[PDB]
Amino acid sequence: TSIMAVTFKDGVILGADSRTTTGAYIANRVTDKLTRVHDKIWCCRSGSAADTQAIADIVQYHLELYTSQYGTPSTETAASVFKELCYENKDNLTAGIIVAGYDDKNKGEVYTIPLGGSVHKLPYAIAGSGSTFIYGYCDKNFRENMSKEETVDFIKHSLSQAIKWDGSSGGVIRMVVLTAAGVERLIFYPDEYEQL
Amino acid sequence: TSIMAVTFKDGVILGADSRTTTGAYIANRVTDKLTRVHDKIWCCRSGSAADTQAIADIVQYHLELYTSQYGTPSTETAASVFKELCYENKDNLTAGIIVAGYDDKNKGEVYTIPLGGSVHKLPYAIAGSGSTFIYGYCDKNFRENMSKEETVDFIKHSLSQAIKWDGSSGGVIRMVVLTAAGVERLIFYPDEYEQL
Amino acid sequence: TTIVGVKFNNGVVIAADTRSTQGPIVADKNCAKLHRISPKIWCAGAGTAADTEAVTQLIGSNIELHSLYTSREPRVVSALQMLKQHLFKYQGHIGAYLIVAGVDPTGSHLFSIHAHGSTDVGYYLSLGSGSLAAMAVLESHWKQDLTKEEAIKLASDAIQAGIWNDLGSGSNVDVCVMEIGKDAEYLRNYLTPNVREEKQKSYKFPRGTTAVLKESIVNICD
Amino acid sequence: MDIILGIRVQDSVILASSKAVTRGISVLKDSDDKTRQLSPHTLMSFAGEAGDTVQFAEYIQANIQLYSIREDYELSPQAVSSFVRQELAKSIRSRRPYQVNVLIGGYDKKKNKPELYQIDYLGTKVELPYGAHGYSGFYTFSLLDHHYRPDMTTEEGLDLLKLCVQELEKRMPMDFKGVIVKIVDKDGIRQVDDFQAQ
Amino acid sequence: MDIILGIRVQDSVILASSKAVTRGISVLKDSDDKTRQLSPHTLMSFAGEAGDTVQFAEYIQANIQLYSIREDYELSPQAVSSFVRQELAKSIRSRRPYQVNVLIGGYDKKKNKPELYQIDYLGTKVELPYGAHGYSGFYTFSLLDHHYRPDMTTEEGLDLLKLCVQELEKRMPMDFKGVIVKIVDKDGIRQVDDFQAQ
Amino acid sequence: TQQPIVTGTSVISMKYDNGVIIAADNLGSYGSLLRFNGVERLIPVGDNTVVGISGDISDMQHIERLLKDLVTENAYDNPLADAEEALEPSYIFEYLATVMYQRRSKMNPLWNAIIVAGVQSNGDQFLRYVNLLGVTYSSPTLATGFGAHMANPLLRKVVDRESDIPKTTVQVAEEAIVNAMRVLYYRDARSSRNFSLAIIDKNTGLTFKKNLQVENMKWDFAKDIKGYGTQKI
Amino acid sequence: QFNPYGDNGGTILGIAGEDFAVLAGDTRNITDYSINSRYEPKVFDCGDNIVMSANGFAADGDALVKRFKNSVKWYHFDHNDKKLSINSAARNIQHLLYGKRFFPYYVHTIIAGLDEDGKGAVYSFDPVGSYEREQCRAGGAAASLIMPFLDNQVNFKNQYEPGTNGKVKKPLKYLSVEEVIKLVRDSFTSATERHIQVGDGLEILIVTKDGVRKEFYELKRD
Amino acid sequence: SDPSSINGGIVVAMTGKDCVAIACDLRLGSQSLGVSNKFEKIFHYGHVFLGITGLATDVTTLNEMFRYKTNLYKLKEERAIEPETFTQLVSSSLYERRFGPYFVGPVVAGINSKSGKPFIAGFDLIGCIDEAKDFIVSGTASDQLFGMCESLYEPNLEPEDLFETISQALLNAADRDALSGWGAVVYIIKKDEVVKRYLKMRQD
Amino acid sequence: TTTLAFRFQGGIIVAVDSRATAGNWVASQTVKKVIEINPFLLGTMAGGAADCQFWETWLGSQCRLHELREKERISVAAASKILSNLVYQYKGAGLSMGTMICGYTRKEGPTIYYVDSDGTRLKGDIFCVGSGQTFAYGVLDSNYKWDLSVEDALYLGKRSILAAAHRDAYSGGSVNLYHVTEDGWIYHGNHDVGELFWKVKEEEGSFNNVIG
Amino acid sequence: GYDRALSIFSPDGHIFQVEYALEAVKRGTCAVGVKGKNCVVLGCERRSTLKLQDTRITPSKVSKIDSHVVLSFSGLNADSRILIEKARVEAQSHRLTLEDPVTVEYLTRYVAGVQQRYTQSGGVR
Ligand SMILES: *[C@@](O)([C@H](Cc1ccccc1)NC(C)=O)[C@@]1(C)CO1
Repeated sequence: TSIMAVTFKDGVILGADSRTTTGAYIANRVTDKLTRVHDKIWCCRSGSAADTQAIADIVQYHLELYTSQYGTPSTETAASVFKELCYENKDNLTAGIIVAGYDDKNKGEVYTIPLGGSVHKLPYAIAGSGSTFIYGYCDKNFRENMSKEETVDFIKHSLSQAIKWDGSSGGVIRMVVLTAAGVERLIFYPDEYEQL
Repeated sequence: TSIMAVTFKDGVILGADSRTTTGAYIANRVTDKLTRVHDKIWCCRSGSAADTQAIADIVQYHLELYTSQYGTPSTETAASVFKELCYENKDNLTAGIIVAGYDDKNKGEVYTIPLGGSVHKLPYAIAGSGSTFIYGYCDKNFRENMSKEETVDFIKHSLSQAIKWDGSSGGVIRMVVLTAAGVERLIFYPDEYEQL
Repeated sequence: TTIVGVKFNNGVVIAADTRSTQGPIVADKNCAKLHRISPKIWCAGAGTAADTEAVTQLIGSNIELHSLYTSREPRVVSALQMLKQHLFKYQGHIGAYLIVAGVDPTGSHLFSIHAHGSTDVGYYLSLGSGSLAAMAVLESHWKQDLTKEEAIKLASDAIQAGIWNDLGSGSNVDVCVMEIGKDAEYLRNYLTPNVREEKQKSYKFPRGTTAVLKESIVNICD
Repeated sequence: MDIILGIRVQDSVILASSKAVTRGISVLKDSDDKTRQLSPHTLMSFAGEAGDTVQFAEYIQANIQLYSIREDYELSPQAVSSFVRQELAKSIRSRRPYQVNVLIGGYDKKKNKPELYQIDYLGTKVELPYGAHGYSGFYTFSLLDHHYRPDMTTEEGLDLLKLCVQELEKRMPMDFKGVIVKIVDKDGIRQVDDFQAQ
Repeated sequence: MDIILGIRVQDSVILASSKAVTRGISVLKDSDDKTRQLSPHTLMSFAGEAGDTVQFAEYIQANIQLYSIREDYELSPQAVSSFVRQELAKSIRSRRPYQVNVLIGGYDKKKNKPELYQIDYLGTKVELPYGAHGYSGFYTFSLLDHHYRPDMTTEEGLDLLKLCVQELEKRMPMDFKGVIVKIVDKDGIRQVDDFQAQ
Repeated sequence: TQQPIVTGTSVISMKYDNGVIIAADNLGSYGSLLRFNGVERLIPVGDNTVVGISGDISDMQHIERLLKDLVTENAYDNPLADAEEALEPSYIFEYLATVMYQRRSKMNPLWNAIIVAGVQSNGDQFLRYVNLLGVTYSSPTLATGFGAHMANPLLRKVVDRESDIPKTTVQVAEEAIVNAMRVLYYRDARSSRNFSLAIIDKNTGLTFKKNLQVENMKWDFAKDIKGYGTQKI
Repeated sequence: QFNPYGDNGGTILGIAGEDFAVLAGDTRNITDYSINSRYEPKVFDCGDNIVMSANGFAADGDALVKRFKNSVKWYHFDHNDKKLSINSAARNIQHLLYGKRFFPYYVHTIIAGLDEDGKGAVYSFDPVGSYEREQCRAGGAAASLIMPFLDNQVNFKNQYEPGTNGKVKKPLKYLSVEEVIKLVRDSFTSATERHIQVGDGLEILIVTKDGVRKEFYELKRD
Repeated sequence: SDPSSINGGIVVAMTGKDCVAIACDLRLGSQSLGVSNKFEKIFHYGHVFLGITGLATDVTTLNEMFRYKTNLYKLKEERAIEPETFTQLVSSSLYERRFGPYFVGPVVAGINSKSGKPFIAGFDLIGCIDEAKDFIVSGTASDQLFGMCESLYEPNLEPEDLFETISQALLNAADRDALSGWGAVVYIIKKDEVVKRYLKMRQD
Repeated sequence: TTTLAFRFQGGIIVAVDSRATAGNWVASQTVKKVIEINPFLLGTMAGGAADCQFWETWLGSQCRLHELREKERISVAAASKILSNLVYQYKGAGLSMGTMICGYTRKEGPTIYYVDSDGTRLKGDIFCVGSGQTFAYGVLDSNYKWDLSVEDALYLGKRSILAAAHRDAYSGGSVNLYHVTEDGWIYHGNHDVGELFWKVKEEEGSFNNVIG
Repeated sequence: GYDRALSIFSPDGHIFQVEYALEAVKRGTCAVGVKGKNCVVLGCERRSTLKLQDTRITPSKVSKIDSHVVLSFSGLNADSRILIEKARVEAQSHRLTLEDPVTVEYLTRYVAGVQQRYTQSGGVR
């Protein structure tokens, strides 16, 4: 698994690979790890597929109930709901979730939630088994307030290296762009990112 | 541990950190992991300190006996002696050794020897616990036939990132340059590489 | 156990505490942890006390035989190489953690050896249970180009940090100074900051307190 | 384990139970009666876990006596054995099971026929002409398979158990300190006080 | 474990050893002689591991008899017991140790005094007025500490062992099928055939 | 029963003549990986107390939330919330000490080692330790994890007993803390160069210092060290 | 797996006189080989002329003392300010300890004071509840070192009158408050010499009909 | 499980004014069961005395080994073994079995025949020399003995006074140990004579 | 720990030792091992000291509550079963106790009940519980008669403890004697084993092997 | 759920529900008991409102609590069975724990105790 989310000038872009494995066998090579919990709040999922799906469904339920009563929730609010479930049920859950959303006031925000269930607000975050191989690359190449063109290139080059070295990662690079204009889906195939 | 050896235009440069740990305590912060086995043949050491020291001492013995009878050994010959000890005693050894040497005919050569005891001839090789974090950076930044200035910068930037993320790595960056001119010792302090 | 080694401008100095323990109970309150490999090469032991004593005397015996065979003064690198290869062969089963230091025709040297056979070289080193307390002082007060008297003070302060802070260490401080052109001076009980205070009562029993059943004279003479 | 033997003859049921109570290294008692009277014509012998063995026996005794007062009627040996089986069957899947093996020795007054039932701690009931729990059967069954007849008198049944005990006293390593022998027939339950040298 | 008892009186050493051999679930023999004659005036009883117990005893027997032929002389009970102890001491640190506990019962012809030695499988020798191996001592020692005198006759010693066996036959859970009793004095080694009802 | 995932290393502290000094580095370790660098491990409660936590970061954030709720709860129906009935360092510690011991008694502990530093209303210095076991103790110097082994020996050289407290000034006490942080960066593999430092004084109040770095490091002697025994070059 | 228990070391001592009672204990708190505190109170005055100390796991020790002090407080509320007698306190602590029989307080608690006759009383407790009134009791790390010494010096065990051939024992002439303090101080200095978890300082709480008095003495800091 | 806690027993040594003392209990046991009240743990080879605790089979073996070695020593050297030299002989003999050790706690006591110096020494199971000027303790009641000796002992005690010190240290330590007791014996070593005294104690 | 209680003509003799041990460490030599349930009933203590001390004192509370309820003296059978049923509720939890409950009622006469932590309840004439129980049985079985006098029966219980205290490493300290009559128990002093051994050795002739 | 206070005090100091429960006893068939020197005899009358009963199977007025204790009653026949059942259980529970059958005084104390409990519990009559 290789997942990341990067804040930029116009908002935030979430990136992920499409490989889910049972041992050394790839059960799904076209997995969508970028899950929507609210209109302009998304999440990246790593660890247990069953756990991360169950958490995201409960969060989506909580944010839907929040919207009916109090209106559009903030990215911090969504990250808090994710944290509450991950921290309180830490003994039974194996989930590494990146929470990223767009706000009109707060722009783009990224919150990472590791295994223990802590919250960390960051300019960008990398998670999953494949993220270990790109800690050096991402730290040297990340800049604040990048353009949409540059941020896509940053995530594309980072995940391509993550896929190259990690056996658990692979398939296609999926991207979700969160800006004021709306939500944009992006996909990049092996024939493109492997030769970068 | 963060060790690497890179071949270039004029020869080969070996690089290492200076941290050896017993758990979470740094027993030595000024360790020399770049060990000489012959005049222009050196090795990088990772894993068990007691094992790698014992192997290198036996290799230095074998290559000294080789030189007395047959003259200056090749880098491939030195890598073969390292492998013979590592492969045949694989159950009792924990050693990750990078072998790099200079020849007048073969120029610069790098041979990596992982835990199992196999030999792999590479343009450059990274090993140790800290190497995992720089697989992405090294693959994207490495070029063939770089100058001395470029290769020193490549190793300096790579090991700085390796030290930054890995707790087992740290201290000073040690470098040994192997060319036709001779053997050159280089050292880089925390005040320099941390702010790269 | 707290053992240290400090390099100075014209030699090397080693120091140790004098507490030997069997678990939480102190067996010896004044034991010698500074051992002698050869006249000018001294060793400080930590870990298994029987292992450190025997490995010093074995290599020390072989060093003496080597010195007489080669007609040369013993070298620190020789004692180091023989100790590490012996400890490596037994794969750490011989629990000997040593700081070996000395002077020879090639100069002054300071090394530390672990039970598995790994060796480290530095200007200041510490091993044992009070190693972290000693290293803390060493990392704070050490400077390059120390004088003889400064090295004694630094090493002794590092050992004291082991005495006061570490439970595995206590009692006295033993120091051994090794200078390039002079004889090595072994200073047994260099500092005694842990003198037992006088007892509140004398427990001398009046003669005839213990009941005796039978009394006889033992024959020594054959 | 203790010796628990049972035999059903023509007109009675005979139960033989060992007198020894062994705890660790010492024999604490050599006159222990490992049986309880559930009703005037029904007797149950027991062996197993140190505490469970008597607690279960007295629990069943209390329940049967509660029924005897409520209905002013004595339950048939079959009805009693089925009640004991269900209690052991419920126990086997509880938090802490009763590790008790039982033999039901009763005389049906309505049928005018003796009946012997064998139930283990799991709740395995079986109607048998002769029964034993634990290692007791390993020594005795071959003697019972050989000599037993359905038309045997009470005196003949006592002679066969004597031969069964003699085999146990010879081949089995444990000293069970002899046995208490009780007869269950139409007249009720009586104890054979002369089995030590019969 | 098997019953191994020893007592040294005024003029003789008396050894009492159990007759039972138990393997798993059955008593295979009730007349086993758990003793070997090492020399005319020295006897050794034994108990422990199934195979080791006899193999060790016959090995010691062969060595003492070899010495007796070579020197035309009988070794003192002390010299024999020291030899046995060293063999068990060598065995305890070997690949597979002899799990055998022994009692040396001998009469020194030179000293004209009986001697009893107790050595376990580890190689722990001790000269005793009375000795036992395994659990045997737990039941017997209190009776021996109470009644024993150094000037006791052979008849008095047999009465005390009878009391010791009666306590074993009452409190100990295992049936050891009685004991074989042997006397070691100045005239040699004899067996008391009448101990079943002495 | 649990295990620590994201961890914080040593928290070291000492008391001087007019108050207390507490410090902790800004690292959030993920096993051997030095993952997070923007982690504040010193939590100021009011203007008279600073709480330093080491160990599990998710549990630290829970404690951080509990301390914010305590401030809110104390201000409820309390007109003297910023005066006489303000939260004392002794009240804050005892609450946490009760929670820490209750959690270990339920076999579900908060995987932390906590030092509560502050100055009482009467001017007295407060410095007490509490961990995942619920063990509580006070000392002139207090340190968690690697600090207990390395920083304590150095800090006890300045203040060995209770009589040394009024003899130690702010400048000398802070110098000892900064030096201890340097030593911890030398020998602790799970340490960071960037750290925070807090001073609670009975006269000048609470002084919180952020983004402090370890300076004046000795590394020059490394160039002279080559090989592991016999190697000369 | 998480271990709910720990060892904080230390040693406590309680000796009952004719009309007085003392409860001493070292002020050293430890973890493994490190010193947590050189001065951490362990013997507490709980009111009603009763002193208490629970040595072992400090968290369990603090909880038990805290819960007993609260039990004394409620004893005044429920029973019209009646003084809790030393035997009543002892039985109360048993139920406090046995209440956690299957998850015990890992402590050796000792209480000292005066009975309803004005005589000195010391009660020693098992971690799970078992208690007995004793003449003198040492509890904790160095308990096995102090107790044999107390049998010899307080109870005069193995001591006989000189010249009686061990037929007449040394008479039980009981000690004054000055003599007991001497034995307490000598017990702890001997404990500091031979046990690594004992030292730093000694605090003795003396209980008489007047009240509770406190005395402090320095111990070796190694 | 622990080979040094199967048999039980204790040995204590002390120095005095121109004299040394060595003492032991007489108990031999098998766990809870008491076996013998005559198992002496002090042995002598010439003027050098040796007390051995731990596993009783090794106690007997080492006694026979050191008698074997001191007899050969005396034939070759034409003189009796010395306390300082015998201490080294014990140390080297124990370390010879480093990875298969004798489960013992040896104690050397004696006076040098040439210098007149009182000498005592202690060893672990693998042969570490514990050379203390005051006292050496060993056995199942080592903690009890350490507490007794640290309190009762004072330097330069006369042979008659040292006897009282060592006897009370042994007896009160043995009474606090289940595996020690069943009689006791004390040796008073001097340059010219050695006095052996059996002590009256509890028999439980 | 050695505890015995036998049934005879003059009532019941209860004899116990007083040693407490944790491993090889002797914790105490003067520990009470007989719980005085009430002026009429007694209970021995073996195994876990806290389990025996707590529940047998709790038994005294239940016996007192019975006598207030029924206005009649509680029988030994009823008293023993209170503890037995309670222990059985805790079966498997980890309680460690082996006790004899002794009393002399008009309805039963002299009565001994053996109750242990496993839940075993046995009525009998002779019982010994503890690590030195086997040594006590030897002296007891060989000298026991029903027609024993109070003086001789007190000595036999005292002698049985001495034999066990001598041989068993865990048994020792002192001997506590009790004589139970219908009107209640009578305490017969504390007898130090250290002093008792030499006294018995000389007067009886026993313990020949021990030198004194 | 239902805990309505049915048995309560009145201004004059009577519990009417207990008072009217005695009126149900006054309606029930007469039951008499006399004790001699060595025996006790219980006698009860039978109703004559409807006469076509099967005397074999019809529940008798005198019920055995144990082998030695008997119980006769006056009032509601349905309410008595509850008291008889609980007394029979208590009789067996007493034999189980005390190892001795109940005394008549104890069995009476239990039955009267059950009756008293129903006079001050919510939701019961
Ligand atoms: C015996 O069984 C003891 C001690 C004890 C003291 C008080 C009441 C009952 C028992 N119990 C334990 C736990 O072992 C002996 C002395 C053998 O230990």
